Amino acid sequence: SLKYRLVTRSDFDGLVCAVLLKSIELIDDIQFVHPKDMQDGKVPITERDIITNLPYVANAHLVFDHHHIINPNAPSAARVVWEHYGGTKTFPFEWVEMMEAVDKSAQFTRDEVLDSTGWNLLNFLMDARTGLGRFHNFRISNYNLMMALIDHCTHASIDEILQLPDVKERVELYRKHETLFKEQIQRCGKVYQNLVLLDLTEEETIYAGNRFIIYALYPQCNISIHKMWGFQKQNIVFATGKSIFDRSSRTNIGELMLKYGGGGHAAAGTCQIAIEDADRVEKALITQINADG
Amino acid sequence: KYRLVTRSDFDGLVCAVLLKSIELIDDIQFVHPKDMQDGKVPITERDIITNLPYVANAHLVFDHHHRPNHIINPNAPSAARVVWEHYGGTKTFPFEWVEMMEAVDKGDSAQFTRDEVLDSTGWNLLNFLMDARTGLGNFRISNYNLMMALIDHCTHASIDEILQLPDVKERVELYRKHETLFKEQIQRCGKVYQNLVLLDLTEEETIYAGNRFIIYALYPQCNISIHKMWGFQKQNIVFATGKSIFDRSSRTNIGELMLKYGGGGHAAAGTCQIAIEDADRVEKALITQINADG
Ligand SMILES: [Mn+2]
Ligand SMILES: [Mn+2]
Repeated sequence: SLKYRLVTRSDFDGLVCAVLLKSIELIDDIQFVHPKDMQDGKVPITERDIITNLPYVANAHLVFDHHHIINPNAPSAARVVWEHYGGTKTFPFEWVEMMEAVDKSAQFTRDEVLDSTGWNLLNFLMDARTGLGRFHNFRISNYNLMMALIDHCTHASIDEILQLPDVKERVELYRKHETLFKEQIQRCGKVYQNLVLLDLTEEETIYAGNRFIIYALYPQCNISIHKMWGFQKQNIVFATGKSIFDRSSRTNIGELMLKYGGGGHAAAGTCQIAIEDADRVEKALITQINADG
Repeated sequence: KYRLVTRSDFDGLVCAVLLKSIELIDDIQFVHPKDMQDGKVPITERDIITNLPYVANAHLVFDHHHRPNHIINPNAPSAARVVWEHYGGTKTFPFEWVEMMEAVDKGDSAQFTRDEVLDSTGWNLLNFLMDARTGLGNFRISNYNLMMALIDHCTHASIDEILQLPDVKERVELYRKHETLFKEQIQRCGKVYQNLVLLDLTEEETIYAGNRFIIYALYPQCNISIHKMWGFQKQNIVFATGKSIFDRSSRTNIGELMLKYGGGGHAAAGTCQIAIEDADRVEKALITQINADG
């Protein structure tokens, strides 16, 4: 009879964790929190709490992490939960594809992220960074959809899940926007050797699309720059990222962005440039990135 | 006849109406100042430019910002007003268009009352509908082509009739619903710190379209605002700071304040992008300094 409250991050790893713990009748409550709120001590944690994918708290019932049951060679916290409770000894065979999807450190194929299907599609359309929620108010909120998906994934297949009204509404918008985003990219993307530059600053609309589309469409580039309007078109934002499909870029992006008052880490960064300087800085970025290879 | 090169804003629309009404133009091209400045726009002697940086080869250049083809009045509140006065005012143009002209003269100076920017009507509504910074743009027709239907219609229909055109009415309905949700989230997510309102939108799933003066109209006791928002793909945090158009008393030089954090702007508006791990420190530092400035 005794059940626990899941405390986790609002992401695909957290959804899958909740699906697994709910399926074995182990949780009856869930609470999505920000990692730094956990680190700062704003989330009260009791011995009736299960924590996944968050920093360790001593008085919790169980803590699953992957960066107290920890496997740092597991690609996700869900995988730790999976293997800890038996895997397919405990869970339906159909969920191996769920586990495959949650485990993707970004080990996707280019094909997988173009016109995505199954669990990958569910993952991308729920991810805040895909931007579905920026671009539309749906029938119900993404928070309330995540909540409802937990129990429905316990007794429905992925193809049925994708047919649910509140999901299929998001699927249709995701499909429409992806098509328009890809034609936008074909109109606005310019290749410079190893770098694809996507100049959006002359487009009326930007479209939602998952964050791997641009890399999948230029498999010969190992780095991208998005050139975009900043807030209320007051300045120009350059966002630079390395390709998950060609990981060979020698640019340290964080250090490069630093020269222009921005930041980031080795594989991703941004900077913000005044309008009268943006052409000069674009040429300089391109020159430097081409020199790096 | 000539080609008009202008911005896709209300000023540009009114300029096209005036020049079309005296049979001076038969094509139009919408561009942003940065493309003119960067030399990306082919300008020829068949072109009339309004409300854009001067480019040398044009037939005429109408400007109101602080040689013989350059018709500049740095004290005019819009380039449409320069056009209006250059071609003779109410002799040349219907005297009934003075209302349209009154509305277009409010834009760059943002000389609005609080009640004009909330639940807007008439020409003010059209202005905010067409302002890219309102954020409205998946409609039947692009904002480009709507601007074209609007140029013709403004030459012969009334503002009330125009707001009932199907392609306009569909934008109006969206604007009204988004403004309702915007005002709700601005009032629930804003926190006043003496002269400043800080609008923390980082936990909203959706940021709704609204004209850029609503926030100041909901916090009339504040002379300055900060929007705290997610940057690109939630990779960092954006702070966008702006002075109020209703209480113009803020003593902060915003552009110089943002410069310390790798951003910039001018005295009255600016932004910066901050690492997630630095956002709490920079938020408090911005508030402290703005509060010390008054
Ligand atoms: Mn993790
Ligand atoms: Mn102007």
